[PDB]
Amino acid sequence: QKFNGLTVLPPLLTDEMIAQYTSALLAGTITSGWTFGAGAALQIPFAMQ
Amino acid sequence: VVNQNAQALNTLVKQLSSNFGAISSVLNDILSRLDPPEAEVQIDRLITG
Amino acid sequence: LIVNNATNVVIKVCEFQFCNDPFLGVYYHKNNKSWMESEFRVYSSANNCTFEYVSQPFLMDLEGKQGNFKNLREFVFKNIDGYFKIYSKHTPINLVRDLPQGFSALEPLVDLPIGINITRFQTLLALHRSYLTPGDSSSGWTAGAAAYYVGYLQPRTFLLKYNENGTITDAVDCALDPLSETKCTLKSFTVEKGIYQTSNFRVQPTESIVRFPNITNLCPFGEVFNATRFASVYAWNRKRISNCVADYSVLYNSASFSTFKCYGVSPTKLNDLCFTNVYADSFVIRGDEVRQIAPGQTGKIADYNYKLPDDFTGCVIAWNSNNLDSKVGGNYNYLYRLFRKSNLKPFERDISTEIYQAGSTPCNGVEGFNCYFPLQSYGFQPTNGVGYQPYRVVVLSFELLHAPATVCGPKKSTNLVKNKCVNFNFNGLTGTGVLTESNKKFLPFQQFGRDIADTTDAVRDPQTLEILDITPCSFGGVSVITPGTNTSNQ
Ligand SMILES: *[C@@H]1O[C@H](CO)[C@@H](O)[C@H](O)[C@H]1NC(C)=O
Ligand SMILES: *[C@@H]1O[C@H](CO)[C@@H](O)[C@H](O)[C@H]1NC(C)=O
Ligand SMILES: *[C@@H]1O[C@H](CO)[C@@H](O)[C@H](O)[C@H]1NC(C)=O
Ligand SMILES: *[C@@H]1O[C@H](CO)[C@@H](O)[C@H](O)[C@H]1NC(C)=O
Repeated sequence: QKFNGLTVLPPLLTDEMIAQYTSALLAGTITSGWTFGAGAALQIPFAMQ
Repeated sequence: VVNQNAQALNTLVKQLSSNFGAISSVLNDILSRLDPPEAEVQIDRLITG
Repeated sequence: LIVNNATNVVIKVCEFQFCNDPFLGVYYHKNNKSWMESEFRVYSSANNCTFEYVSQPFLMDLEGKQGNFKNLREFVFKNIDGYFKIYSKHTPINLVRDLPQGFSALEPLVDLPIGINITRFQTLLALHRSYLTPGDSSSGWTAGAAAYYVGYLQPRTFLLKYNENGTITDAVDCALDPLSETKCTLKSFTVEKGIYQTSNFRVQPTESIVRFPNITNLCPFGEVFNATRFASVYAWNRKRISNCVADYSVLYNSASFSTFKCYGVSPTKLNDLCFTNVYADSFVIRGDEVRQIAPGQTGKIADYNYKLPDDFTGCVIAWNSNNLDSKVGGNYNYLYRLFRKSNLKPFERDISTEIYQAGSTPCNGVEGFNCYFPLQSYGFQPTNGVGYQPYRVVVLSFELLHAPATVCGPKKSTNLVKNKCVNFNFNGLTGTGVLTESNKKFLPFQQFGRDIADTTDAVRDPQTLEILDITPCSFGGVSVITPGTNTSNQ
């Protein structure tokens, strides 16, 4: 495809680092509730969440 | 969203074989057969298209 | 010859006779202290002059000293379209011989409009002859100390820097280093730390190769040119020319041509391209009907007679025949159609002798009132005018890359080169790429290969008969990353 000069540049982030961000965001609701994106993380059991 | 880019890229691909009222679709074929003053009328007609 | 004497600068444009070693030399005698020119060995004679000029006086002293120089006359000599442009500057110095690192600009001095052509130049110098030395042409000459630099100017593009008084203060390159191309690209001398795109580079061609098809036969041209009879325009003969080199430089010694016109193709690339299906159509018409042969031009020999196509790409050659196709009573062998129910279409021939029908009264052999015969005789005589004399027109129609190569040029094949991004030609098909060995096979008849782009990518050799792939070596671009013009230049 490249002979006519159609270049495809690869994205800045890989799917492994994107999956590292989605794993951090999934862990933050299961560990700290909602008070971790407005401030520093605070633990809390899930039964009270 | 991938379909629209891949379709539009094949659309730009097919335009390489259009004339625009020219005699050939390959610039080296025009250069091989006729001196450049007697080829500018075909070259500008391929360039605008 | 622009020489600064001890009077003024003399500019003479003559035919001089330069010596084996022309130079100048001034003498310091004992009856004076003035250094006049005594060795004026520059030219032997000044004949046939076209330009002489007068310039402002520049008196000199010419007393040899070995000390440090404290001025610099830097000139740049250009000759674009005859006009000679001089860009002068005077800059003092104080350092030991070398070119200072400072920044000066050169202002243009004069532009001599003479349109001569210059290819060689020689620098005129001077000599010291005194009574401290022998003063002769053996051991009397003394060159003092002098050092001049000669540099060739090449095409270059600079981003100039203009101040508030209009002068040029900084010059930044566009090709010396990647950093200078980036700095001229943004049109600025201050660049921040980050990635930037400049020009994009590809791989260049290295060699070129020929793999033409070999054919020893030479095409028949004996009767295609001078002969003893030619075809009538009413029924024009087509000859099939194939399996032979077709040349055009060698065709200038059979018949003298009065019209050598090639439509659609340069008359200096007939031998540079291999042909396909060469059709020779020879017929004699009248010399005042040469204007009627032309692509997309009507006439009587373009309607009722053979009509050229309106997309024809070929050559038309026709010459005058004085009395070969002419008679003292007139030549009536050659006939032309003068009435038609429906005009003739490209490559159509008429063989009907019917009488043409005009009006209600029927014809076609029921001869009568308004029953004319369209086929008239031309009537060629040598006593007629030159527009009324027979012209043997030979029209050569041919194809280019519409079928396998049958008629080819005289140039021959070269060595087979592989694994390199080289320019190639196959039957006439040109490209640049790496010719790799292929593993896809066509069927025997198939001699090309295309993709979804519709571009060639597999060719069959007319020599070695091997499938070879074509791979361009053009790829990628060039991007650069800088830590900011402040911090450094890496
Ligand atoms: C000496 O000068 C004459 C005239 O210019 C020239 O013909 C001759 O070749 C010169 N000889 C040398 C040594 O150059
Ligand atoms: C100078 O010009 C005249 C007139 O054109 C010519 O006859 C003569 O041969 C020339 N002499 C040369 C070429 O030195
Ligand atoms: C322009 O030349 C004048 C005259 O010497 C000088 O005073 C000035 O500094 C120069 N450039 C400017 C406008 O600063
Ligand atoms: C370069 O950076 C230093 C530190 O920020 C600053 O003081 C200086 O003015 C800068 N110079 C330029 C040319 O921007």
